[PDB]
Amino acid sequence: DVFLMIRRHKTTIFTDAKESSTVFELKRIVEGILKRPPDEQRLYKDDQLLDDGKTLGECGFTSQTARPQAPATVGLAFRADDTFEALCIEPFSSPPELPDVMKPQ
Amino acid sequence: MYVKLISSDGHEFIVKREHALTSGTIKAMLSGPGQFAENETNEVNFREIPSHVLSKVCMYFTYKVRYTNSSTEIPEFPIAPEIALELLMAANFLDC
Amino acid sequence: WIPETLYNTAISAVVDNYIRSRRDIRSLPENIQFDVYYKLYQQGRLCQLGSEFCELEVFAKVLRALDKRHLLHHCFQALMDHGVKVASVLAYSFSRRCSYIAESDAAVKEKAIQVGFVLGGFLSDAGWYSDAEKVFLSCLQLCTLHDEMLHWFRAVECCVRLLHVRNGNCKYHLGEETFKLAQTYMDKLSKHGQQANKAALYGELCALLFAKSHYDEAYKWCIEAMKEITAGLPVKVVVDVLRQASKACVVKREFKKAEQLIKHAVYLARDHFGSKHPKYSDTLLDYGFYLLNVDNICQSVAIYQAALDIRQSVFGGKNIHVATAHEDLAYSSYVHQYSSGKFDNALFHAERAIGIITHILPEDHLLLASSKRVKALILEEIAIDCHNKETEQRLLQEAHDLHLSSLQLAKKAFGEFNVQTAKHYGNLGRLYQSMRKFKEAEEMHIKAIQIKEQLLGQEDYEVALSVGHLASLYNYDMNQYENAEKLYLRSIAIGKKLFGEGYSGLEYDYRGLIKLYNSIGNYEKVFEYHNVLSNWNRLRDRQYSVTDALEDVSTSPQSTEEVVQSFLISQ
Amino acid sequence: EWIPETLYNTAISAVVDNYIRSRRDIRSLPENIQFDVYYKLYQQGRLCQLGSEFCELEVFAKVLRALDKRHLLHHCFQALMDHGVKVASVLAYSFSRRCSYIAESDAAVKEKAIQVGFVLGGFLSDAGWYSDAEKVFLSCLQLCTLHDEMLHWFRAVECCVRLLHVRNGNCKYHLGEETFKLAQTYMDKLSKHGQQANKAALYGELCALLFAKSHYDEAYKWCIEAMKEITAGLPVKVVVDVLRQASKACVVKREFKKAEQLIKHAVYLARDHFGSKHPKYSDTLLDYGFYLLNVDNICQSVAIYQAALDIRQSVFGGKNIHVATAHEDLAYSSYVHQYSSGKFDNALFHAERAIGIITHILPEDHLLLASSKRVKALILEEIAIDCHNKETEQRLLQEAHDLHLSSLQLAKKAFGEFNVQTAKHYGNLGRLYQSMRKFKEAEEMHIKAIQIKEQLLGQEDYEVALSVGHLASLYNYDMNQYENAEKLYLRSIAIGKKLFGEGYSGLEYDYRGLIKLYNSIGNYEKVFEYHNVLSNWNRLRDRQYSVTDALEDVSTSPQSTEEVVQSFLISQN
Amino acid sequence: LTRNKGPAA
Amino acid sequence: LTRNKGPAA
Ligand SMILES: [Zn+2]
Repeated sequence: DVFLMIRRHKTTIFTDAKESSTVFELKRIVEGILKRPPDEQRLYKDDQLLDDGKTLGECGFTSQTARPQAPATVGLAFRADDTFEALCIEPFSSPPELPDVMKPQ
Repeated sequence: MYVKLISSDGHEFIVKREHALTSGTIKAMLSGPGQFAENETNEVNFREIPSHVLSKVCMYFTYKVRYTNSSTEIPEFPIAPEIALELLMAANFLDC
Repeated sequence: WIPETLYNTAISAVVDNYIRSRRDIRSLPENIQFDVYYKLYQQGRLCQLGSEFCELEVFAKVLRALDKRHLLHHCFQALMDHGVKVASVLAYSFSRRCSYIAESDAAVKEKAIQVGFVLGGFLSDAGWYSDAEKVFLSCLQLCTLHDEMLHWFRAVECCVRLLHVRNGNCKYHLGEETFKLAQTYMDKLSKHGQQANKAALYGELCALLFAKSHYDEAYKWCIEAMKEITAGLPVKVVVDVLRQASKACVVKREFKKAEQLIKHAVYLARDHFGSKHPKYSDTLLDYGFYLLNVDNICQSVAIYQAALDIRQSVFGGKNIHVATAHEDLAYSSYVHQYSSGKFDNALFHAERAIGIITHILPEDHLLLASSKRVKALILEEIAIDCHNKETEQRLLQEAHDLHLSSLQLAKKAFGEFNVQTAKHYGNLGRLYQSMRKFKEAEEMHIKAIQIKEQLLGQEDYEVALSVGHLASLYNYDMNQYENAEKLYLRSIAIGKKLFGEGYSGLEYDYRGLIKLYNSIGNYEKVFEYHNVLSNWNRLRDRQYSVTDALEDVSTSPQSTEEVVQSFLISQ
Repeated sequence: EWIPETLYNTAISAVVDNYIRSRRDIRSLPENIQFDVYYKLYQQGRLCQLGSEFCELEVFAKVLRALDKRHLLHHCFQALMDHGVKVASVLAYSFSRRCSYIAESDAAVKEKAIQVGFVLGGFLSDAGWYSDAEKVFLSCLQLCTLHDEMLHWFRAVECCVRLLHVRNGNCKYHLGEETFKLAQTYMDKLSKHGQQANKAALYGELCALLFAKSHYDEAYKWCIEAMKEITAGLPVKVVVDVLRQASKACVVKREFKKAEQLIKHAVYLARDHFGSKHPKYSDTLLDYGFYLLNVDNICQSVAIYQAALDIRQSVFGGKNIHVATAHEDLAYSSYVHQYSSGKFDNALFHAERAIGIITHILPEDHLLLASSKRVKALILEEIAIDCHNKETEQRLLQEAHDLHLSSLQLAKKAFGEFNVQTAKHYGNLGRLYQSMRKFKEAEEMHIKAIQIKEQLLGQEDYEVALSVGHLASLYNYDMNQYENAEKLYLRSIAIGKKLFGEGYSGLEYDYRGLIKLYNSIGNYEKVFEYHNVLSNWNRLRDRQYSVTDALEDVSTSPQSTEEVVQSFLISQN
Repeated sequence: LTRNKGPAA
Repeated sequence: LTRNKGPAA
C-alpha cells in the first residue's frame, strides 16, 4: 500500500494505491478526480517519467518511503494542444524559519 | 467522495471525503450551505491556514484514517520543529 | 491502538522545542496555552513550568480555563511541592501591579480586580490562604479609593472572600475587623438606595464564630444567613451557607434540623459541581462532621475517606486541604475503631496531616494544633494497648508534648475561657489519668467541666464527655465512688436526652456504672445494669442496619426554598 | 591566607547572578565556560533555573562534551532528578523524538545524532537511568538500521552491546536474550564480508545477564569466551567490565583461585586508569566485595563495600539506583559480618536506605527492588530473635514474611519457577518459618530449596551446603529427625571443608548444632571429639586472621594485561 | 476501655 | 546461634 501526492501545480491529490498497482491505474484515479483521460496525463517522479506498463513498486514507490505520514511526491502534467508541459510543482509556503538558539548575537 | 481543501495560498489539496471528515471543523464546513457545491468535489476554503500547514493536516488525515483501530504499533505523526506552532493552531481550529 | 490526535501530537512537538517557542506559546489561544503547560507538567518538566506559572501574565490566561481547572489545581499544587513558591510569587506580583495601577482610571483598575478575584479565588480554593489574603487585600485597597456604588459592591464582594481566607488561616482576630469593614461597606451601600445579598458574608461569619467556639452567636448568624438565601444566589454561596448552618445546628444540638440542611448541601454539591470537585469534598467533610456528632461514626469514615479521596486526587499531595481531610479522617477512625484498638490506620492519617501542615504552615499556627491533638489522642490508646512499658512511657510523653503544644496554641489564640481550650483540658485530664497522675487529672477534668458548664449549658454533648471522663477517673482509679455515682447518672441522662438509647459512649458509661455499683454493694442494681447493657447492645446491633450516607440524599430530595423555609419556620 | 578569587570564577559568579536576563547568550558560550555557569547555578542552589536548561537535548549535549568534569555533571543530574524534574525521561524522549525526524536525512547528520545518542545514553547508563537510557539506545538502533554499510554495522553492534547493559541493569532479562541474538546477527553479517568486530564487551554483557539470570555454567562459558576475545586495543572500560563479570562468574562457579586474580587485576585497572573516585572504580570495588563475601573474607568485604558506597554516594548524589545497589550490598555484607554479634543497627540502616531509594525511582513490580527487600528481611528477622520483646518479635516476623513473600513472587514472575534465586527465596522462607515457630512448613521449604539447588547446581556447592546446614539446624533443634540432621551436618561440614578449608566461618554453626545433637543423642566420646574439633577450628580462626586490608592487596600489579587473561585462559583445560 | 473517646478533632 | 547465615543479598 503506497500513498502519494499528485502535484499538478497548486493541486495536490492525497490518493492511496497498492505497490502491485500499475501507473495506468493511478492515471485512472486522476481521471476519476480531474476528469482528464489517461492519455492526457504524464506522471513524473523526481523529474523522471513513469511508464504506463511499469508497476508503482517498479518505479520506486515502496511502502517505506511513501508512508501515509509522509507521502511521496508524484508530478503530473496535462496535454495542451497535442503537447505536454513540463512538471511545474510549485513549492509549499516556506515555514517561519525558527532561529537557532545557539547562534551568537 | 473527494473534497478540495483550498488553502490560503491557493493550493488545492484534493483529499478523500472520508479522510477530511476526521476533523470536526471540516465536517461542519461541509454541512449546510457548504455542501451545495454540485461540481463533484466540495471546495473548502481555508483563508487562514497556509499551504505548508494544510498539507501536513491532510497528511494527518490520510495517516489517522489508515492507522485507525490497528493492532500493530503505530508511529507518531512527524511534525517538524518549525511547523509545530502553526500546526498546533490549525489542529485546534480544525478539531482534528 | 487509536491514532494520537493532531492536537496532542502538535502539543508534544511544540513542547519539545520549548525554548524555540517559549515566547510564542504565550501568544497562543488561551485554551492551547493551558494544554501546553499541562503537557509540561505531564512530561515532568516542573522546572520549566514553574518559571511560567510564576508570571501573572501567564497565569491569568491559565485561570480562565474552567473545564480543565481541576487539572490546574493539581499542576499548581505540584509546583508548590516542587519547591517553587508559586502562590507567594503570584501574590507578590499582583500586589506590585496593584501598586503600579492604583494611580489610574477606574475602568482599568476594575479589570485588575477581576484578574485579582479569580486569582485569589484560585489560591483560596487551593488552600493557600496566607497568599490569597494578600491578593484580596490588594483588591480591597483598589476598591477603597473610589467611592461609587460599583466599587463598594466589589469591596463587599472581596470582603466576603477576605473573611474566608482569614478563617482558613486561623486569623479570627483579623476576621472580626474584616467583617466589621464589610458591614461598614454594606451600610454605606444601603444608604445609597441599593441592597447587597448578605448571605455569603453572614455564612463566613458563622464559620468564624463556630471556629472560635461561639456556638450561640454562630447559630444566630447562620439563622440570619439562611434568612438571606434567595433563588438568584450562586450555587457556591448557597452550598457554603447550608454547610456552615448545618455545622452550627449540629454544635447547637439541632441534629434533626441539621440533617436536612447538610443532605441538601451534599445534593447541591453533587448535582452542580460533581462527584470529583473540591467543593463537593468540603460538603462531604462537613457531612462527615455532622454524622460523627450524631453517633453515626460507623459510616462517618466512609464519608471522610470519600472526602479525602476527592481532595487527594484534585489537590495532589502536600496541601492543607488534604491535611484537613487527613486530620478529620484520623479522628473519625479513632472514634470508629476506639472499641477495636486497630489505630494503625488512624495513626497513619494523623501523622500524615502533621507531616503536611508542618511543611506548609508555621509552628505557631492553630490548624497544626488540631492535627497534633488527634495524633496525641491516637497515641494515648496505642500506649495503653501495648505491652512494653518503655513504649507506654514514650508514647504518653509524646502525647503530653502534643497536648501541651495544642493547649498553648489554643490559649494564645482563643483564650482561657473558651471551649477548645476546655476540651484540651479534658484531653489533658484523660492523658494524666493514663499517666497515673490522678490528682492533676482530677484538676484538669474539673477545669474542663467548669468551663464547659459555664458556656455549653448543663446538658450538652461536650460537658457529657467531660463528666464521663472525670467520673471514670473517680470510679476506676481514684475509688471515690459516691462522687462518681452522680456523674454517671448525669452522663446517662444527657446521653439518653440527646442521642437516645443508641449512644456509643453509653457502653463505657454502663460498664463504669456496673463496676461502681459492684464495688459498693448494690448488686441487684448491678444485675439490672447488666440487662440494661444487654438491651443496649441488642439495640445497637439492630441500629447497625443503616445504608451508606451517600445514598440517603438520593436524587432530587428537595429544593433550596423548601429546606430554607422549613429551617426558618422551625425557629 | 585569603587568596583573591580567579577572574574566571569571579565573572562566573557575576554572570550567574545576572542569569535572569543573560540566559540566551550563555547557551552560545564555549563548552567549558557553559558548563561552569550551570555548575555555579547548581552550587547556588538554583536548580529550577538549572533544570530548565538541562531538560533540552541541545543544551545538555554541550555540557555532556566536558568529559573531565562529568564527575560534577553526574552530581548535578542526580540533584535535578532528586529535585523533582524528570530530566532523564525528558532528555530520552527529546532524543527519541528528534532522531526520527532526521532518520530519513543524510548519513552525516545521522552519524552526528548517533554520536550524541551514544554520549547521552552512556551518561544515563552511568547515572543509572537504564529505563531512560534504553529509549536513547533504541533510537540509536533505528538510526543504525536504515543504511547497509560497514560503519553502520559497527554502530549497530555497539548499540546492541550498550543496549544489553541497560537491560541487565533494568532487570529486563527476557529482552536481553533477544538483544544479544540481534547483536549476534549483526556481528555475523559484519564478519560475513571479512571484517571481524570485537566481541569482548558483548560476551561480557551476556555473561552478566546469565549470571543475573542464575545460569552460572553458561555465564562461565560466555565469560571464558569474552576473555578469549580480549585484545590489546580495547578501551579500559570494556576490559574492566569483562574482567569483573568473568570474576563474578568464576567466584559463583567455586573457582576462587582464578576469580581472585581476575578481580584484583580489574580493581588495579579501574583505580589506575580512572581513579579512586570514579563510578567505574566503584563498580569494580562492588564486584571485588562480592568476591570477598563469596570467598569468606567478610571483615574486609564490609570495608570494600563501604569504599564502594562512599564513591557512589559522593558522585551520584543521594537517591540513585547505583547508590541503592551499594547500600543493599553493604547492608547484606554488614548483616553477614555481625551475624555473630547481633549489632544490626548499621546494616538495617543501609538496608532501609536501599528500599527508600528504589521505591522512589522504580516501580513496585521491579525485580531489583525484591533483592533490597531480602536484605532487609534477613536483618529484621534477626533483630526479632535478639530483642527482649515478644510482640516486637512477632511484628518483625510478619514484616519479614511480607518482604520474603513479595520478593519470591517477583522472582517467580520474572525469572521463572526453577532457578537458583527462587530456591534462595525458598531457603530464606525456611529459615523464617524456623524462626516463626512453624517448622512443618519450614521442612517443606528447606526440602524444596534443596531439590532446586541440587538438581540445578552441584551437590557440593556453597549454597547447597548452606541450605543443608539450615535444614539440619531445623531438624536437630526443633523437628527432631536426628539421623537426617546428622547426615546433613556431615554433608555441610564436608562441603565447607572442601571449598574454603578448615578456616571457613560457616562451620561454627554446624559444629555447634552437631555438638547439641550428640548431647541430645549420646556418644559422649564423639561429643568430646567434636568439641576439640571446634577448639581447633577456633584456633585456626584466631590464627592467620590479622590480615591487611583487601584494597592493599591490589597494589601496583606485577602482572599486566595479556598475563592475567592468559593465565585464566590457559588454566581452563 | 476505662474511658470514653476524645472531644473533637 | 540456631542456624547459619542468610543466603545471598
Ligand atoms: Zn525545580
